[PDB]
Amino acid sequence: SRRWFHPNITGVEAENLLLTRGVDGSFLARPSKSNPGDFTLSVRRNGAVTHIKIQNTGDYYDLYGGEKFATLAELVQYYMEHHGQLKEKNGDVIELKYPLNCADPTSERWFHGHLSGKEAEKLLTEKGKHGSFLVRESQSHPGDFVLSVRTGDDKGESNDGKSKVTHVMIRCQELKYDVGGGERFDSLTDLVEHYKKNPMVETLGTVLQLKQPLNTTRINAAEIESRVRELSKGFWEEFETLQQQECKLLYSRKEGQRQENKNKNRCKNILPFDHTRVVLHDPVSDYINANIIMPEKKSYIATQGCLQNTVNDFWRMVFQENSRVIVMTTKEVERGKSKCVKYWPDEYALKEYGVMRVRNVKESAAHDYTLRELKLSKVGQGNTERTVWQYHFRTWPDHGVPSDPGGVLDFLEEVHHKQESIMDAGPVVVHCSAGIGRTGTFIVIDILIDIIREKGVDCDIDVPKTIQMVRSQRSGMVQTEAQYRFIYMAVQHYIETLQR
Repeated sequence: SRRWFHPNITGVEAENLLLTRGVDGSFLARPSKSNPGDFTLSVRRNGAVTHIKIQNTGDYYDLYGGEKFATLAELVQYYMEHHGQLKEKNGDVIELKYPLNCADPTSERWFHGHLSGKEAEKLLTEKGKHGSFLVRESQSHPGDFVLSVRTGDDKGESNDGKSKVTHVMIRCQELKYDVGGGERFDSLTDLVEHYKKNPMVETLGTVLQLKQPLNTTRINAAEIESRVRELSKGFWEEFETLQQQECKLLYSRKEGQRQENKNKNRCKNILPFDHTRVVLHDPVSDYINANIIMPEKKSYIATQGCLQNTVNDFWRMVFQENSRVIVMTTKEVERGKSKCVKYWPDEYALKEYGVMRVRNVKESAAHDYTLRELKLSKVGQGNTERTVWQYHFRTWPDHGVPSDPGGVLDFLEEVHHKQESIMDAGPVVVHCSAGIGRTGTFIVIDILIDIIREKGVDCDIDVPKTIQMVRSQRSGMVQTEAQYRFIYMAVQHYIETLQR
């Protein structure tokens, strides 16, 4: 699970490892230095290394000469199972067999690295709990490492002597880590994994249990600008630490995989988790590529740009979920490729989509978006009428993110108040194209900002933790580091607008 990702590796280091440590079928994946936000899948095949291009323009991972995916870990899972499916130009089959593991601990949640022994014991005392651990570089003995563990009863600033922090020295020696005796490990990860399964036990009996890492991403909203500064030396280790937790998220997507449903997916392999998918109720198909997103009151439906065949389903869902606000974050066409089919009538025009009937009551033009007031009803029963407000965001660039977050903010702000003005309104429908990159970007910003707007500029927000929570509910939510950074930029910008 993700040991096959090497984050700080050159194309030439890539081939060396594959030729010197590898064998045919061995492979690794790595981030492109030439086209940032793009990646590369390297497979030792026939004594040689072939490299395979993967692009992410912020919507999905496009495997060059393959299919589109939501995450690298879904990508890899797919081809170590649907075999013979990965082929080069000329038909030959590319075999993904042996993950070539990376030994870089930097991306581990529990690895800090350069950190003082005193600054660490503060973190553990202050924010730590029983079984809270961390691994840092040794100042004392350079090149070696130190593992620190809190063990006790309660958490926080305690004086009852019921808790304590214990420090174990980890020696790097001939390129293998050990804790002074016993087995020598190939990586930091392997040592830590070992001692989580098999805790170290102090002579006098204390069990050095490795329960959770120490959170270092949660921050007080008020100080966001200082952390923005810290990370712009940070932002990269932070994004990548988050990216490695995507392997815990390989939940099932069987409904999406059914034959009857394959043409209801924009991208055949980008599918809604079974356990959070939207299930259509009232001889009828129950499938739509849409997930409920719940912060963890207000909730979201993260979905895709409609297809010609799924327009009627979109409206069934909207009616079923009592959604009264839709957020569209894509043009119908971008870069000449179609992104969403027009699921709404022209201004003043009444349309039927299956049993669902929709009137475009009024449009409204604004700098950054178009607002459409739609009246949805069910055919037959003239009492099912409800107003659905469609916020169409016009000004998101074809490539990358907006250079300034103000449009997005003024948009979500207005969306927020529409929702709030309607009692019992259902989840807020959000969609782009594949409904994962832009859609997740928007939803996450809206969540973080709903927290601030409530609790105030004096509260705790944790961006990576929040993004992780959202990804556990729909694959790949928030696609790029560009998008990540933008989320920071936009929350910051939202504080500085509040305190002014």
